[PDB]
Amino acid sequence: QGERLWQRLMELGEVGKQPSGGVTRLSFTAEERRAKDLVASYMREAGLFVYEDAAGNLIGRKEGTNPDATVVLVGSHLDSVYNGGCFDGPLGVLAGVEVVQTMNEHGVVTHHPIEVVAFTDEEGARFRFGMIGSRAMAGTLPPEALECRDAEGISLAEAMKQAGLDPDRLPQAARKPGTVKAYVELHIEQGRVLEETGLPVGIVTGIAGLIWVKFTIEGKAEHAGATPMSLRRDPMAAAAQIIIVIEEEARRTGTTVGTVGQLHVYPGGINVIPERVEFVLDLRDLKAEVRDQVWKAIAVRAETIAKERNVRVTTERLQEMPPVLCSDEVKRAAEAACQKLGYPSFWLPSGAAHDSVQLAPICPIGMIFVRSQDGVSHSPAEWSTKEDCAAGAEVLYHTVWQLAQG
Amino acid sequence: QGERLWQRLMELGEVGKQPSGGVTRLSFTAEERRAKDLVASYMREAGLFVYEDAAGNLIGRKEGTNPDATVVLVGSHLDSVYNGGCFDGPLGVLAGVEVVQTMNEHGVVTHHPIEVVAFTDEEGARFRFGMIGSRAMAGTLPPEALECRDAEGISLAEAMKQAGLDPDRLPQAARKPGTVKAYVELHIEQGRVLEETGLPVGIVTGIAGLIWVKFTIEGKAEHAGATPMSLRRDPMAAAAQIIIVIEEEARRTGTTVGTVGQLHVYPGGINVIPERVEFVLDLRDLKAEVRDQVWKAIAVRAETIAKERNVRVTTERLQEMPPVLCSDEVKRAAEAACQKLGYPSFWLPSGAAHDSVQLAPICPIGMIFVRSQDGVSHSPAEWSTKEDCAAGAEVLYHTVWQLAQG
Ligand SMILES: C[As](C)(=O)[O-]
Ligand SMILES: [Co+2]
Ligand SMILES: [Co+2]
Repeated sequence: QGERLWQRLMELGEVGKQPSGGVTRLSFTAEERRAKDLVASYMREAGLFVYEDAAGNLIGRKEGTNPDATVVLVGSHLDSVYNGGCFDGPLGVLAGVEVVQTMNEHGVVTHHPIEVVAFTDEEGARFRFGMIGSRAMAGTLPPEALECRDAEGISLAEAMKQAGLDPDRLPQAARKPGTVKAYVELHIEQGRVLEETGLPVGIVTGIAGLIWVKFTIEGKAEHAGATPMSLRRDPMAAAAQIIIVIEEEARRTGTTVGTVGQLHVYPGGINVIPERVEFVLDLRDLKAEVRDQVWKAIAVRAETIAKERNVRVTTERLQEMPPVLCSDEVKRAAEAACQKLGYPSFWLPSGAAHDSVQLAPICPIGMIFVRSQDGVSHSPAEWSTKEDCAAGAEVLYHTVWQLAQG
Repeated sequence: QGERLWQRLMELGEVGKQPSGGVTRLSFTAEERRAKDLVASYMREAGLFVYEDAAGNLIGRKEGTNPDATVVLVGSHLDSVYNGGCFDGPLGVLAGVEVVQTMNEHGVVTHHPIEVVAFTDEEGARFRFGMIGSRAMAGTLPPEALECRDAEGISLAEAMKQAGLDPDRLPQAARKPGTVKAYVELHIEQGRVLEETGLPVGIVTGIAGLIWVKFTIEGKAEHAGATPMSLRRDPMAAAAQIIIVIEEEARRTGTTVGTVGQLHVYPGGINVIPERVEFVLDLRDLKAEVRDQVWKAIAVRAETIAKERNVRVTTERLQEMPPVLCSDEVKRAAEAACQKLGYPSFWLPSGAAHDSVQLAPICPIGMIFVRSQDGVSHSPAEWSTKEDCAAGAEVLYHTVWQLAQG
């Protein structure tokens, strides 16, 4: 049941496998190269036409009955984070291949052509800049990104150069709007929503909007013994209260996620009230108006907490990504796909960002989620079951088939 | 009186004066010598018998009317930390000298002899070991610290031989529980309590008792975007609430202070709900029982929160120290000193230990604090006003006077 797909996942999982069992494949390395060629051999087996674009993106084309028809794109990525799993990335790609090759084996024809794409560098690990391949196909790679360097200090442009890739030709990788019918990506959930409901497959409603705000809280460093409670300007105590406000305000909507996952304290002694505490709100929600409305509540409540406790709080916005709603054509297709196959229709937002987010400016997008065991992602523990991947490939298949009809 | 004290503080404040801004006066060095010879010189001018003990403490005796009577001790320290102010230490030693000399110049004799003392190495900067002098006199100088080594690697013992002080003749510095009637020290507050009250002076009640307890809070590391508020098990959020609780409970008594001044998050990512948080609670009160009561109250609420949030909290006592009170005899004396001069008496704990702690076994002890500008200390920003200093010294005068009566 979903053998070929599972066998390919296990096999690809060997490429850059660590002693941990996890994987590490950075862009523009021999390992991702080995991976790209391995996936490419699966693309040939499926009867696809194989090429790489100007951004290093790997593509398999299956012609439709109208060579001039607009393209249905299915992909995901091959690169990983450092000690990553072997499902985040390849599921989408390998299921993509699985979908077309099934079609060719059973002599199934489609009006539109279907391209399976493995995008260059979604996770962003090597140059700390993410989603290089998909921005490129979308035509929104900033030249600021070419100047990013890795640990060994080689720049993206330099890496690209070494790889045979003239950064000058990067615009050639772009697809113009209206050459693409749509884009669909099968991905593991990366959370426990689906495992908690007890279902293998969900439909993505969209990719949540995001904000990173850095909180800097300034007080007065002072010896603990010397400083009565009534006199203090304790910014760690201030931080603790704000972190609670964050939780209260994210819980309130039923829809939002809010997290403080990093927090530095200055100076950092056991017996010293801190001078400064810095931390970063990670705050997301599918409706931007809700996200910001949530942020306003945190801001207003923080402002008073500041004045009450005689400390200074400045915030800075580090990153903003607007939400991307999934399209009705893709969603309606995945729903039909499930009903046909006897799966319940389960809707859910994608908290994390994906290559799909970078394709919205140029075509309608959509996504399908596969149950994630214990929600684990980006580590060796990452696991989706063979049958669950099977479930997701059937749906993908029937979602792609629909979209590629006239 | 007032002016003579000030001129001396400055004269002395030049002795280890660093282009850095502060004072570096480490024990058994050329800079210490220059500083004792200097104060020794003021002492000789005061009309005192002057000597150094076998630990290098500097004594100026004003003979009492009963030469056999018990000795009233009056001191502080001449040495410093690396980039220190010129009031921490001197103020006491120079104010003490001011007292006796003012007495001599006026017609003043007291039943008990008075000795001004300058303790060698209270800050402990040279050897990781502090209160060498005061311990030596109290009889509690461990033979293990003869082994303690310099940054240049010289051993305490070798530094004393160098200064021509026989380490074997150390026990001779000691004095009986009988030998000494009382000990008083005038010190800068080293805190803002007097500043915010509006007062130049105050009477130290003791040092608080102290516990350090490590909390380790464990939940589940998961994707911050993909995990809904209603599924996560967030150790930071939990920790934040324990930290608030710490504050709520130290505030409740009026007398307790509780401090979190370091906080480690694991793994550390802006988009990762943490797996673990670790922080250390510094908790202090003058009455042990009353702090012990605050720890129970914290610990229980912590447990209650652990259970509610489904996370794991493990507490761990790192260190425990008892309070040490200042004796009523000295306290009554300072009390009387303030009433005589028209100063309201104001009580406060000292944040730090001083030479007087090391004196508690052998006699009644007490201290007087003077207002510190902005609480700042142990740096060159360290400042006390001429007026404030005079005020302290005048209070010290009549304190010493009352304690020297038969
Ligand atoms: C790039 As992500 C794992 O924060 O959506
Ligand atoms: Co991914
Ligand atoms: Co001192």
